[PDB]
Amino acid sequence: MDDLDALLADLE
Amino acid sequence: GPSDRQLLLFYLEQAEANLTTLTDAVDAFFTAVATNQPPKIFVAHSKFVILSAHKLVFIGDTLSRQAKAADVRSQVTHYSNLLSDLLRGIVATTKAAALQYPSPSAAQDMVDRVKELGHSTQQFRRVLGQLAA
Repeated sequence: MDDLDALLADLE
Repeated sequence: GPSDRQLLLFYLEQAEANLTTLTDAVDAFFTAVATNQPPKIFVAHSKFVILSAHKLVFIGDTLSRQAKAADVRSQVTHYSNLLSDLLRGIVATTKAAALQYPSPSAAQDMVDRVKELGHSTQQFRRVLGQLAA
């Protein structure tokens, strides 16, 4: 499981 | 076992609730793509899909860590890993659809990963119900 903040950050 | 069954019934209920939010986010995402919305729109909707599906990954993570039965741990860890893999796939294809916009093929790749996520999350929930029975 990945950190959600990091997944979102990569689309931001 | 008693503690596993109770844990599974509880998180089945949580999964069902989160699956509602996910279905709304996936629907909204598909609609964005079907009305040819630009990256500022479909990238936002991608993030909504990822955030809402991540709730299910987290449930899988929480369940897998606390379940006693080897087969329960195995199945839920499988789906947690699978969903996590698909979330990275959605980040990858979304970026590619934006970088190459407008590209019908890039968009269809993104749409396909999101469809696969929808299917796999429904399957995860089905399996929880089966495990809880």
